[PDB]
Amino acid sequence: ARTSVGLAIPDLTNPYFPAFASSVVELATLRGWHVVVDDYGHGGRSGLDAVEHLAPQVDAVIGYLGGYADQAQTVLGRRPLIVLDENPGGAAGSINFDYQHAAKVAVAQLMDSKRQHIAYLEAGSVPCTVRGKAVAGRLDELGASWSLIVAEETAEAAREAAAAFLREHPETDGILAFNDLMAAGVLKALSGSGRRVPEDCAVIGMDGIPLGELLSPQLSTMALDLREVGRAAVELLVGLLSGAVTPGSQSSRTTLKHRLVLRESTE
Amino acid sequence: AKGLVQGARTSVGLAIPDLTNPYFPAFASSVVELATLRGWHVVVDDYGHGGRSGLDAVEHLAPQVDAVIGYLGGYADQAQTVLGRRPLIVLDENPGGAAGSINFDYQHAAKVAVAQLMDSKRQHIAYLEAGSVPCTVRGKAVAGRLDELGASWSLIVAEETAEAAREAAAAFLREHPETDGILAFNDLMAAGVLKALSGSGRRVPEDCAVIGMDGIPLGELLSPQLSTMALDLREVGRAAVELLVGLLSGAVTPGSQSSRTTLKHRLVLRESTE
Ligand SMILES: OC[C@H]1O[C@@H](O[C@H]2[C@H](O)[C@@H](O)[C@@H](O)O[C@@H]2CO)[C@H](O)[C@@H](O)[C@H]1O
Ligand SMILES: OC[C@H]1O[C@@H](O[C@H]2[C@H](O)[C@@H](O)[C@@H](O)O[C@@H]2CO)[C@H](O)[C@@H](O)[C@H]1O
Repeated sequence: ARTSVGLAIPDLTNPYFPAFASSVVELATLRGWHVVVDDYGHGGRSGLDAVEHLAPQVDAVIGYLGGYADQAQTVLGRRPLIVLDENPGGAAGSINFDYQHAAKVAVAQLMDSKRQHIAYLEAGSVPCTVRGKAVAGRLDELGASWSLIVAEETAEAAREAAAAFLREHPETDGILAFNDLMAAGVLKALSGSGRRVPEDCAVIGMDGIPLGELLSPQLSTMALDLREVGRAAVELLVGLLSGAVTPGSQSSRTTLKHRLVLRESTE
Repeated sequence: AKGLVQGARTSVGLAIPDLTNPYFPAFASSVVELATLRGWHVVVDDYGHGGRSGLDAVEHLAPQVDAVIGYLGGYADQAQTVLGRRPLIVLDENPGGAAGSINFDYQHAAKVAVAQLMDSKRQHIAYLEAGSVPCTVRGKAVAGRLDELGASWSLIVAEETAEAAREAAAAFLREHPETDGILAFNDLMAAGVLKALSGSGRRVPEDCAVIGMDGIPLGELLSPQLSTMALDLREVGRAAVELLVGLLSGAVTPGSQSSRTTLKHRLVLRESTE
């Protein structure tokens, strides 16, 4: 019997997650391992439910658990859990992202284009997300005149919110979106409103999904090298299973950075 | 005791060949939605890695599932043999001995997509096939239909990616600047084509019309928005899950005519056509 790894993701509809999955599955498969994916964005299921479903079939789990790191590691006992993008707590391992760095770099690009009227579009129902608070922190630190927009995390939801906001605030000449999915919605709002990109208003996303290269204009984004993210998660898993890495230690907590990828949506 | 989750649950395996063609995540999500709402556990095996085949995915899934729904890359027959009486429902291929099958009417889709272009009086139509003469099923169906109409059309072939399709379209548009209509194998490849047309200063639809296939949500985000022969993925999922219910209940006999369902694409007109 070969090593089996559970992969838990909150949906397949946000294109980040299938790209994340594909990367992890690619590298795990080349180690000769099996991977089973549980998409839990359905029927009110949670990150904890995903882990409970997978544990009897797997020797380990990697996933976005939506807060349930502690309880999930407990369900797993001595099988390692590697959580992404959350407080690791009692999890055996962790992969996080330097949002402060990302916030800094992304704002810088808009500042370099002397953008006077900036909006940040947040995923939600004041900023609520980790990346949200970083961007807001950096914008307030610089003294930029900026506004917060909030929308559910879909393209359509982001378009509608942006479209409305542009009517109330037509001067807006720079927009940072929570992610590339929402960013695609923003672009459409600008398109529909008759504004050119980047001339009348620039747009920067976050994630670096392939979708960005197919949009018109192609989308500038704070990208994550998904080969690096997967590699980080699999090697960390190797260490934890070999015992090279002690569960819960410093050496089991990794942080990765976004790289700015400039495309057509900025000048 | 009484607080617990009750009923030992049915377990379904979903085999997909990759997660990189946006069609499959959309397909998978739909199936996981419906299955989950029946109280089923689902596991997805993306087998587009390590040289693995659809048969490998079924071998992996079998011991931990009661049934498989999947795109199997031609291993339908061998996979059902592995599964024994555990039902396999295959999509878009010759099901062989598979317990159930869902396929699509590519002739109807060909006729509707082509009608659209004829109605806009496009004079120089190209079809972009996924590949390395038309080799795919829908590919043959479209050729058949255009040959039948006496239209003067060209064939383009590329690997099934956006970039490969872009690369191939651009090369073709140079030797064939007259090109005013393009049918793409699917929406992913179409997105490459839009890029090539844009990069060649050709307006869409005005100078060239583009129609894809699949109806992935991406079409609504491209500029121009992509007209396509669309599948309702709700309906495709519903047909798969319902068929499985019939097979597991015994209401549907494995291999019977009633275990083979044919679905149809619907034309969705967006920006990319006149
Ligand atoms: O890690 C990159 C992805 O983050 C996802 O959002 C996370 C969020 O950052 C985290 O704080 C927690 O709330 O889980 C979320 C996933 O449900 C984005 O959805 C995705 O687009 C990536 O940016
Ligand atoms: O079912 C629609 C999807 O088909 C996928 O291609 C299929 C192909 O049609 C089928 O004949 C067989 O060869 O398997 C292929 C997938 O492994 C497309 O890739 C996808 O975009 C949909 O159109």
